[PDB]
Amino acid sequence: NAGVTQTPKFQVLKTGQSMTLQCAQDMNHNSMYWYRQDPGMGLRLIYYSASEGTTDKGEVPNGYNVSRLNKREFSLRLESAAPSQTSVYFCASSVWTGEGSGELFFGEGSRLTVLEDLKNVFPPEVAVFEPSEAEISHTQKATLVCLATGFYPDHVELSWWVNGKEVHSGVCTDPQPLKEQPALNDSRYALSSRLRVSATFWQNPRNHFRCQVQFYGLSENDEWTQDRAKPVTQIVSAEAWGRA
Amino acid sequence: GQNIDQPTEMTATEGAIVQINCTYQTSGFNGLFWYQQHAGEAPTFLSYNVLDGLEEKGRFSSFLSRSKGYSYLLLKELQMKDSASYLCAVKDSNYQLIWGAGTKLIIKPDIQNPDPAVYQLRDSKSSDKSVCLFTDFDSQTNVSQSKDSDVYITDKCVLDMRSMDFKSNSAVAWSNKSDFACANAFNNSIIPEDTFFPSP
Amino acid sequence: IQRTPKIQVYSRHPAENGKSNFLNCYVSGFHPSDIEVDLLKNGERIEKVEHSDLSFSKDWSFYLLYYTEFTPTEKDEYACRVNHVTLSQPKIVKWDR
Amino acid sequence: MRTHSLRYFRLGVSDPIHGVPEFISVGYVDSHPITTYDSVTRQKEPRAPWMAENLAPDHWERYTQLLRGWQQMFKVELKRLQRHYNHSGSHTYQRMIGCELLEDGSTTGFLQYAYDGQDFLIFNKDTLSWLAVDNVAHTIKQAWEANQHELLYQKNWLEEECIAWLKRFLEYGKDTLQRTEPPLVRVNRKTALFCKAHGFYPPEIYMTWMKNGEEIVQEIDYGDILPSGDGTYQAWASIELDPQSSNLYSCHVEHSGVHMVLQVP
Ligand SMILES: [Cl-]
Ligand code: NA
Repeated sequence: NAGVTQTPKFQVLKTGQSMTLQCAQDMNHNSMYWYRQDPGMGLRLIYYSASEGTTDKGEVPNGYNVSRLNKREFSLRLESAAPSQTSVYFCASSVWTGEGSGELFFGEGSRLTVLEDLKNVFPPEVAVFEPSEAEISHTQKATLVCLATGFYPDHVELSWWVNGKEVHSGVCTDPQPLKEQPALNDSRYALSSRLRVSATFWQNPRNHFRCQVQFYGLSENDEWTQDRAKPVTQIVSAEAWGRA
Repeated sequence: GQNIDQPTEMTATEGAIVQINCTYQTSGFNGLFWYQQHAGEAPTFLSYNVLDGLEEKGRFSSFLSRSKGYSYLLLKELQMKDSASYLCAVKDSNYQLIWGAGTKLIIKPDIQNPDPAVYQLRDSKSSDKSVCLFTDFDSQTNVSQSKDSDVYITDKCVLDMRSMDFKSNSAVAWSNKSDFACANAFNNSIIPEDTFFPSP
Repeated sequence: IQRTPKIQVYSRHPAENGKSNFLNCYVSGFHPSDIEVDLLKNGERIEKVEHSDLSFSKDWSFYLLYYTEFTPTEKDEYACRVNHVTLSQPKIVKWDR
Repeated sequence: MRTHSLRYFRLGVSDPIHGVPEFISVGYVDSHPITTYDSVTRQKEPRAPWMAENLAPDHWERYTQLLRGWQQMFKVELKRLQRHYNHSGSHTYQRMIGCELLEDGSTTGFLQYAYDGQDFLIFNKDTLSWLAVDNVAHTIKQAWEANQHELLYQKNWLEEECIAWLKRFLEYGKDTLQRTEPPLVRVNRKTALFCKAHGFYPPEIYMTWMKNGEEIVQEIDYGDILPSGDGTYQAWASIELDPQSSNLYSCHVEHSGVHMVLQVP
């Protein structure tokens, strides 16, 4: 009952590296699809599979191949990744062929960034800033701010944790990151988030707040030659405590 | 060539009605789809039209005119959760989908009691940054990007305090420069005349 | 319900001795689609015999045309032999000129 | 122009003899095959030269993929029918879809299914419903009618898309489909009078016998319009002679807006 399951959610690649995106559907659907989505244009079909046992090219097949392994699975292969294949990839399926009124069901997407050199990859710095006492006295509310700065590529997931449990009420995280140097194509990014609570809740000294950022970066088999630390996939966090 | 056109972006107010247009020129016609796609999420199916007329589904309706090659998606009683991109797509004579580039729908919340203010957050001992928060302003206010390369200003964000049924806009500015101060952080924006600046 | 084939044997053009022609066997109205058709020359199966692809009728039955080039004479007798699941034995239909 | 039609058939066989395809699909314009596909070739191919010359490889490649999918759907649907009928052995499933563009400019559109060569489900694109012939079809009717969007889709395809395809193919094959070859007609006696026509195109023709200027269809033996093999057709009609009274017999043939009368002396 999972629908369309595709992996991985995030991936960084060096030019020339190989990669396979996986997709499975458990809806007993017959037709499956691989799309890429890029800013400023509609979804573009890469390859599709109208039924088990057949596949064919879409609109942009060059640089890709597919395998309809069985009725459930439709994998997408990048044999030699190129920077132009930086994109968000969506797998989709429908009950029968594109012929008829039937809609598409989409997977969660896979965000790929292909780089000439991995020396542009950076994890975020994460810092938490405690609420202004003027805000507390003027509004009876307290806004904490988390800043995740200097990261590249834009493969992050920020979460707030209050008393050891993740929260989403009272949270707003920027929907898009900020380019720290907007003129540069490979600019590192910044992301801000706010958590707003009542002054009473902030003033309980037992309450503890944490901003947490999951960064998706390099793995063991990625080669590293820089003097700084290898920017592997990792969690970076910062905390604050309530003030009586 | 086969083409499908929809506006890049639309902005409307919470509680109001918005109409998203889609025009298409295709080699044959086998139906028009609307999909919703929240930021960072998968598109999900909203509606299908293939004959002329209007079809309703909750707060959403979809209209089609085959002779005009035109469809709209009608959203009534807008809520913040309707903030998303809306994608129109048409099946051609060979049942191939042609996708529009999507319309980003931005919703302005209704701020009942605006209390615009710029607050200085407390420093972190682990960061050299000074952080300022512009908050509680009415949704007509626009937050401009910084014109200092060492000052960073994020766009406004709508936060919902569900317990109190309270929404507020906010933007953050920060810098590690010595002359950065919250009194000047948002100088490139047109901010309300009554914006509260607490004394340093 | 299975439908037996109608079998009609005829020449492309009005037949004249010593003049090259085509002998046609049009088999139609049958269901299901498996069928066997042979053209006979004095009772012997003709070897160079062609046929259209299986064809579909609006009433869900099928039809086919079998043909071969031939020059009719006064002595040679021609026929069409058809077998189908609805037929106990192969049915023979002589060309009556 | 006169009336023309486009139709596509599908045939599915549940337990075919080895070598015989489980699935075949053929398209027609009027009486001319235009396209073919089966589960052995797994390719959609032209069956008329004016189709091959006017449709680019991307057309055949795309519909080849769709037909591979349609082939699988047909097998699944036939499997479901034979299970609900509780039938053993080999059974057949058939589909026909298409449209007609009539001389006066009006159109028709049709979609129907058959099991073992008998009507099974018939689409009504005006009431947007399926006519079921028995309880097995009634079960399918309920499922298909629960998908309202698919009914609307089929109405649009039959009324708009199908007619557009037909006009496109009629232009491709205009030298074949829009020509006229008049019949050559002759009478003889074998007692009965035979009126025979050959060499004509299109195949639509009306032959009859009149006695003293009056027509009695129940006294006439009508022959089928048959393909001659060279692209033209032949037909005949016969009537038996009254040896007890004198009567004037005449064969009347109407073809492509021309009427012919052959008076028998
Ligand atoms: Cl009924
Ligand atoms: Na390729």
